[PDB]
Order: sequence, then structure tokens, then C-alpha cells
Amino acid sequence: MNLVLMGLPGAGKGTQAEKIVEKYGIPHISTGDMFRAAIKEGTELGLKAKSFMDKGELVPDEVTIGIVRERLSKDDCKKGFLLDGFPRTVAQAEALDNILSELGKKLDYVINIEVPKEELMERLTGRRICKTCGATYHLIFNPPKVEGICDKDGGELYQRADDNPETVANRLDVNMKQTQPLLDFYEEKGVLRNIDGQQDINKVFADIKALLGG
Ligand SMILES: Nc1ncnc2c1ncn2[C@@H]1O[C@H](COP(=O)(O)OP(=O)(O)OP(=O)(O)OP(=O)(O)OP(=O)(O)OC[C@H]2O[C@@H](n3cnc4c(N)ncnc43)[C@H](O)[C@@H]2O)[C@@H](O)[C@H]1O
Ligand SMILES: [Mg+2]
Ligand SMILES: [Zn+2]
Repeated sequence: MNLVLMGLPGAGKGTQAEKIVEKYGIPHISTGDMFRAAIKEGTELGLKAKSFMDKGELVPDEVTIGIVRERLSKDDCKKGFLLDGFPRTVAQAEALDNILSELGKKLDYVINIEVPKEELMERLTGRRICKTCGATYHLIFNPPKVEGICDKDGGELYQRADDNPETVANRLDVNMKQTQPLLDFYEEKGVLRNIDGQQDINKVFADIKALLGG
């Protein structure tokens, strides 16, 4: 299965991706995670991405396409993959078609997880992440059992740099501008599948399972 997860910032893509890889054993390819890892390596690519990410802007198309092309070329993507947060512009979507054509592959589904803007703001500002294992919580919808600490080790929880209200506002504006173009692109292809992301995490996943069952 060759899959894209699409959704506005905070819509639950990582949450659902983790459940998809656990069930189906395909690799999770998240451009955001890749940029954050590059930032940690301290690479020139990483540091250039950081300037956009800190402002809630999209990293420019050409560099983003390049890391995706390289990642999809690996042996672990031969039997399927899960792209998460790529593509983010129509130019990226067109590039992906070319990347896949070169590999002799086709997208099966673009799974678009729909949540309203006001809810997404709170998804992000209420997000807390474990410093020591990267487990994700939400102060309202998925709280840790003990305030301020991770359930699975005892690690301190932190707030992603870009989850501050100012940056979240810009993230939402930037990606909302790109949304109708992307939706139309994939509707034309007949591969867009919309999922109601305003449900219990497991009910979202149940809807995705029903789709992937076909
Ligand atoms: N292709 C590209 N081109 C250019 N630039 C790019 C790029 N890709 C990345 N970038 C750059 O990198 C930056 C970051 O990328 P971005 O795509 O923002 O990073 P991300 O971590 O992949 O995605 P989000 O942080 O938006 O969250 P999510 O949808 O994964 O939600 P989550 O499951 O964590 O859940 C969020 C919260 O909600 C909670 N939650 C999840 N599901 C539910 C539910 N069903 N009900 C209630 N709460 C829930 C969680 O507990 C959590 O607290 C971009 O701004 C840009 O600069
Ligand atoms: Mg994510
Ligand atoms: Zn932890």
C-alpha cells in the first residue's frame, strides 16, 4: 500500500501514522520528523529548514522534494509506505507523481484527516511531548496519568517549539492556503479519501482501517 496522510497542522497525522505502521508494517515517512532530525544532525539542510519551521512557514519545495526522493528510493519502501505531511503544495504533489513513476509505483490513497481550525489550535497548544521517549499527550484529550510526566518512563513533558500560539497561527494560515489546491489535485486523480478526525483516536483509526481493508 502506497499512502499519503494529509491534514492541517494538529489534525492527528502522527497519531494515526503510528497505528498504521503497527498494523501494516510499512515505513512512516514524515517530512517534519526528517527536518527535525536534520536540525539535530546540525546539517546545512537542517539549519536552513529551521528558519522556516520556527516561523511556521513551509520549507521550500525543491529541498523538500529532494529528501523525499532519496528516502523513497530505499529498500524498505518497495512493498509500501506511509508519507505523512508530504505533499504540502501542488508542486510537491506533481513531484511525487514523477518520483513514483520513476519507481514504477502509484499512490493508492491520499487520506485527508479533517478537523476545524479552532480545534486544531487547541490540539497544538495543548500538546505535550516526552523529553526522553517522544511519547505524545494532550492536556485535554489524552492527558498523562501524572501531571507533567510521561506515563511509560518517568520523563519530563515539554512543548514543541513551534506549538506556541503565534507559530501555530501562522502554521494554520500557511497550510490552509494550500489545502483546496491539494484537495482538488487528488480528487481529480480519484485517490482522495476524507476522514473525520474529530473522533476518539481509536475511532479515527477504525475509519482508516475500513478504508485500507479495501
Ligand atoms: N512537505 C513539507 N513541505 C515543506 N515544509 C514542511 C513539509 N513537511 C514538514 N515541513 C516543515 O516542518 C514543519 C513541521 O511539520 P508538521 O507537518 O507541522 O509536523 P508534524 O509533526 O508531522 O505534524 P503536526 O505537528 O501538525 O501534528 P500531527 O497532525 O502529526 O498531529 P499529532 O498526531 O501529533 O496530534 C496533535 C495533538 O492532538 C492530539 N490528538 C491526536 N488525535 C486526536 C484525536 N482524535 N482527538 C483528540 N486529540 C487528538 C495529540 O495527542 C496531540 O497532542 C512545518 O511547519 C514545515 O515548516
Ligand atoms: Mg506530525
Ligand atoms: Zn516517555
